[PDB]
Amino acid sequence: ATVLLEVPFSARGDRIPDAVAELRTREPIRKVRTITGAEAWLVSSYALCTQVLEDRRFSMKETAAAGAPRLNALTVPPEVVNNMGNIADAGLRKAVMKAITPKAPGLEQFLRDTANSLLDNLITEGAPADLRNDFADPLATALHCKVLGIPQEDGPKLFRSLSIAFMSSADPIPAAKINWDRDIEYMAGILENPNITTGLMGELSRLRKDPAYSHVSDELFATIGVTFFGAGVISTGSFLTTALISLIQRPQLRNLLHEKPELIPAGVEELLRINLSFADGLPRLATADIQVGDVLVRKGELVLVLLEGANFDPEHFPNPGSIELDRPNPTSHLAFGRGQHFCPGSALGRRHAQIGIEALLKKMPGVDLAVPIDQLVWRTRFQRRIPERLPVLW
Ligand code: HEM
Ligand SMILES: O=C1CN(CCCn2ccnc2)CCN1Cc1ccc(Cl)cc1
Repeated sequence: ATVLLEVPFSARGDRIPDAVAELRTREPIRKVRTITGAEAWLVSSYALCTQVLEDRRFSMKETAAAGAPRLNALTVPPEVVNNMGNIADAGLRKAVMKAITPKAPGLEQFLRDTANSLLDNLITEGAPADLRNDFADPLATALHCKVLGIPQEDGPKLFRSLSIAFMSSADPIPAAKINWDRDIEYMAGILENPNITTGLMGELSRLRKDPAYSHVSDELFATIGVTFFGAGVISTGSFLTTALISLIQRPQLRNLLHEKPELIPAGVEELLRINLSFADGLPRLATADIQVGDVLVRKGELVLVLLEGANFDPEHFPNPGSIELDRPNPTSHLAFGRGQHFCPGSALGRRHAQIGIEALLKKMPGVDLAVPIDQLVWRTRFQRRIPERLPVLW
């Protein structure tokens, strides 16, 4: 006898388990057990993943309901699971979305200058360099301090909450509440701080005092700061880290992108498609009985949308494990989700990665791992797959 198949399958972000393609072929919606002991439906084909993400009867916010089967423990107050919904309801969606585009004057120049300064410091110090802790993550943190309008010197302390905040735990995490409450207090002070006039926090600070927003709660304004910082920093630093591994392991591609940097955007789109940064499927709770493939999902059941299941599906992306810069459907991957909850930071995340890669390849065209790939240490029970350190030479 064997137990019910457990998720997640592997915390390694450098290879996809052969198991995923076997599941997709045999049982593209299959029962699994999560780390909490709950049962869930794991969806692993492009067609069924799209179906789930485009049907709002598979609800994000209802995953926070008391008593529901859970992927993992909440790390925020349950209303924050409906974060973008709350933003929309407050009339703040357009403003938030405008503040987080990479098109603000000087932002791309700031990103480039920051990337180049980080790389120059690594070059001065000498190999080996850690491209996660001393490049990708500080570039993410600096970008988000700029986007938010908060001091660069406050980035590191906000960043250090994230190794706990984005845990994927069976049980509530006491440190997550301590850091959440602290980071909320910080953002509440930022809204009252007259020096903060630019970026997302500067714009929220002004809307807070405008009559059209007089009944929006101060808790929501502070929450938007904490959540956008954390979500953006963890996602962009983690994606860039694991994309650099995929690039370094493909010297022919590295050389092509170094020689023809106009191909970087197509390259980043393929790196997005093959990315294994999300450690778990995206959770949804059924609010009705819904047919998904051969399974009738019942009301109140948990469904997990496996992004790599979709993005490595050969029926949608032929030769899925190969980076091909001339696919006819290049942006049709699910790396930023799909439907109601499609990532509002998608443009910023593309630009962060494009600029970080462009700068790396110009400064370190010989970049290579400085340890055998199997020696990377993959963070466990976390919402992202990331190596603890990424040692390189050049
Ligand atoms: C390469 C970088 C990123 C990746 C791969 C990524 C991926 C995703 C995915 C897959 C979703 C959908 C989640 C779901 O449907 O359950 C999503 C939603 C979200 N992303 Fe990102 N993201 C990135 C960058 C960012 C940035 C830079 C921000 C903010 C500054 C951000 C903020 C959010 C928010 C707030 C949502 C929820 C949207 C809603 O619920 O309507 N992300 N992202
Ligand atoms: O606002 C969101 C959106 N998330 C979408 C999936 C993760 N993600 C992050 C970036 N791109 C995708 C889910 C959770 N929350 C609430 C939340 C955000 C940030 C913190 Cl620090 C605490 C809670």
